[PDB]
Amino acid sequence: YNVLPTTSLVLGKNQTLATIKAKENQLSQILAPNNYYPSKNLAPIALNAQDDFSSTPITMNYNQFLELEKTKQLRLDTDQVYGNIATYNFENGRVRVDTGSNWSEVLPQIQETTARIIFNGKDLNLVERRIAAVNPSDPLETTKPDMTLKEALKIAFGFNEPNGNLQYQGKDITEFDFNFDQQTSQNIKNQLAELNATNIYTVLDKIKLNAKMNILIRDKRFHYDRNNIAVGADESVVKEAHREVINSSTEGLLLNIDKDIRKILSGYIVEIEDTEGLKEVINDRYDMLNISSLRQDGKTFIDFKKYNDKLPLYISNPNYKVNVYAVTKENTIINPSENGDTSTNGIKKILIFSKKGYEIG
Amino acid sequence: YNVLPTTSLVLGKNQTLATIKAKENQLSQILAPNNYYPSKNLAPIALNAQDDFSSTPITMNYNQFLELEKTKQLRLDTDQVYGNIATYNFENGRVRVDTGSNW
Amino acid sequence: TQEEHLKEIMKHIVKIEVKGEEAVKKEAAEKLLEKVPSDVLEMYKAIGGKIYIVDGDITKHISLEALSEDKKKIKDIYGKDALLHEHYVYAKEGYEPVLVIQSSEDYVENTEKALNVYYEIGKILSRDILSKINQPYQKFLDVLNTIKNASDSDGQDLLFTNQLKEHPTDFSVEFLEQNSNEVQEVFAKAFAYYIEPQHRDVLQLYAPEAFNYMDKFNEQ
Amino acid sequence: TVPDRDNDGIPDSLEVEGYTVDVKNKRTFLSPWISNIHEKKGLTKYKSSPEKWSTASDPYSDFEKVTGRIDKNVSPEARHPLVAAYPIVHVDMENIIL
Amino acid sequence: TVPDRDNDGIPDSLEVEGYTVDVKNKRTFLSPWISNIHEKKGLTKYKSSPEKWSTASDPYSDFEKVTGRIDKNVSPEARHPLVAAYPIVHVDMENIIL
Amino acid sequence: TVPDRDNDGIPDSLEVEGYTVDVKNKRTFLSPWISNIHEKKGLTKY
Ligand SMILES: [Ca+2]
Ligand SMILES: [Ca+2]
Ligand SMILES: [Ca+2]
Ligand SMILES: [Ca+2]
Ligand SMILES: [Ca+2]
Repeated sequence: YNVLPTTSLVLGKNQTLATIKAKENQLSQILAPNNYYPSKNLAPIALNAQDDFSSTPITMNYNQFLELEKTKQLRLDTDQVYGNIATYNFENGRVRVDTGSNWSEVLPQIQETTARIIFNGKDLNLVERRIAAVNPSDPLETTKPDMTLKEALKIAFGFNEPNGNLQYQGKDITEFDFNFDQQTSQNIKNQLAELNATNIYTVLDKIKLNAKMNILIRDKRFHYDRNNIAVGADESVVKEAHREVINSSTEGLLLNIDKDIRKILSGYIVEIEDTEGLKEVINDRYDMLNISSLRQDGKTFIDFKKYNDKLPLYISNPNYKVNVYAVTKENTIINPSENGDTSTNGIKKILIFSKKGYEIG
Repeated sequence: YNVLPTTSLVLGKNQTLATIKAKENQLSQILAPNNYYPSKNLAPIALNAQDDFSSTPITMNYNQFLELEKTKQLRLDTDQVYGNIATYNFENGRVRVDTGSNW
Repeated sequence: TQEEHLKEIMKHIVKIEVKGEEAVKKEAAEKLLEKVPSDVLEMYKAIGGKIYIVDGDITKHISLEALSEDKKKIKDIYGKDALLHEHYVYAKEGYEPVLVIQSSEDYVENTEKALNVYYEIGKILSRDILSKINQPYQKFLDVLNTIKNASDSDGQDLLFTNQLKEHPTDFSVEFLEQNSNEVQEVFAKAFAYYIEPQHRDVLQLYAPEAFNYMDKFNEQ
Repeated sequence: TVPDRDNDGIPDSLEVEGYTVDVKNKRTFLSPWISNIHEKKGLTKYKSSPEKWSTASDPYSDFEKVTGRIDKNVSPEARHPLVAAYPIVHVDMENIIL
Repeated sequence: TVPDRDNDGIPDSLEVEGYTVDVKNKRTFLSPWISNIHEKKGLTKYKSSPEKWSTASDPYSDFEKVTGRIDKNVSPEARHPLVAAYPIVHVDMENIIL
Repeated sequence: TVPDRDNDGIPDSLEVEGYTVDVKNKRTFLSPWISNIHEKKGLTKY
């Protein structure tokens, strides 16, 4: 409550233009979790002031102005956030804001006493949970009940053992991989050395957790970048999600593509193969890949017409092959090559769709 | 907690340009030990004001401007740092800031 | 302060030792009888009275078998119909009077439940303890008149049935003879409201005279 | 007088040995854990610190978190005492105007 | 009534002669020092002033520092009462803009 | 002493089982719900 972030306008590598605390025009009274201020239908708010009474605009000199209009690199950092707690009153039930206390008092207390677990199996989104675990060198911290890893995963992420096997939704835990920083990985190494076990997946009910641990749990299917975003799968997985064709037309394709899967695909490639074999690509540019639209019925819709000058495909002979290929984010390009290459030539395409011309319409 | 350093812009040997107390744009709520404000991945903060309501830029005259563009010697001193203690409460366990007391 | 409120709400909320279902059921019934003055309880066992706290349907009992299915159609203290096998108290008119109740948690919760049990006890007094030496009986006969002819029909909408209200004439000093049934149901009603602590002021309210009598009656 | 060193309205042996909250008619009752009854109802066994008013050190007691006398914007998976409840706020920038 | 002149919740003879803090089940107990038991557990013998509420004069009591009822951002080596706990802040300058 | 855990000046069994507010002469009285009287007056069970 009473959210006032402290942010920073930065040019270049680390050339900070300005550091601005949010003023009373920029106050957010409520920021409930999984929400935006302002709401997503409304337009974002405007920050343009430096004074405490908001009477001075944010100033830029000449050289920074030239560098900004050349490089267009203007980044924004979130340094710290002011905000209060409202507490319950046993008197009348009314939850009231203490303006004195803030989360600044509380967040390092939470960080130094808990284990942190980040998990992205719910729609490839990094979900962070901190769970209280024992620091042995702190006598007050040892007064907590012990936390195994499996119990923590059960209570924190809604996991279950419906058949004695730990599961997130209908997926097994064994399809997820574990990642640890060096201290936590060392401690897990020591605990597995003491338990004389090799597979961690067998001993999840015995893993004693401690304070300040860090546990990253990802899907084994997808490939991840530096920032641990899902970037791309193997070919076996991408094909498996496209085995459901709904509408075949020369205007587009309607498929029931899995919501998780589609989020790692940048775009699509549409070509036509001869009966002897040619490679004539309709959308033959690096920036002609975005055709995949998502209808509100839960079915992803492909469209040939968007990059064919408002016209459907051209079937010169109904015995050809109409190929539609997809591009992962790890394989996509965002600029032409060295010399001039604005084509789909050097792209790691994946076979999703290959049907004849008399089987479409 | 509530870190407000008092710093000083100095030219030359000991030619002090200005002495500035950190204002509310420059407040640091938490500075835990072995840490930076802001964090090392983020860019450092900008100090450019003299007023208590941050409405006057930090001014330099002509001769100091010439000497700065000749010598490029502009040093920064940390004179004193304002900041508070948060103490434990035996009532509810909550560690609370006394704004009255300081280090 | 906030902790004092916390101590209030927890003393209400937190329990530690479990009496168990059978003990709680019995204890709850006992607590009801503690509101009843032992003045009438001793007079009940004096005339050969037994108190039972059974479970399930009351009709399924040893001391009460299938006696006369007509009386298994009952009205509550509100006068709304009820099937006895779904109820939780019944008093027996016979040469060996005996009262039997169901056992429930709700006898420390449902004041409505308690109110009908004090109602049936009110019957027990009004006939099985009062019908003997009722006469001259004028002591209660006069206060019942005041409820009839007065402003605010509330008191007679509280205690009288749908018959004594609509009887146009004032109450004759023969009606108690012909209808010792109806005049003792009223006494059973006003008893239960008086005994039940929360409906007590309600009796002082809507029927001040019936309270004024039943207040005097017990304590002296 | 039963002890509660953490002063959070809930005694120490219950926080150690396991407990639960159960409504009976319209009233919340703080029972200690019994596996014959509460396990059949699906009630979750709770353990917390006998000396921490807030075992997760968040600004909410153990008792408020198990009772429900809390800010309801707290997520339901954060209603367990060993689960911390805290905001994570970061700002995105949609547009520049120079 | 045992004396504690320093009023820090811990008596004077224990601060003089040595003491320790030990959990037993889930509860911290302030024992005086016994070498037969606490030395085998690896517990550190503690001595502090009987007349200083904070023997290191930092704004934290002796009892808070040995108990753990403290700001947890205090370094663990500063959790000893004879070790002071204080910030050291200095500002660096990365860049000029004229 | 009748309990009111919610401390709102009205006891707990009445809030559970039904109640009403009724004036008699010029004075508001917090009655528990009785269907013989308050229903005929048109009072709303709470
Ligand atoms: Ca407790
Ligand atoms: Ca506790
Ligand atoms: Ca002492
Ligand atoms: Ca001392
Ligand atoms: Ca109430």
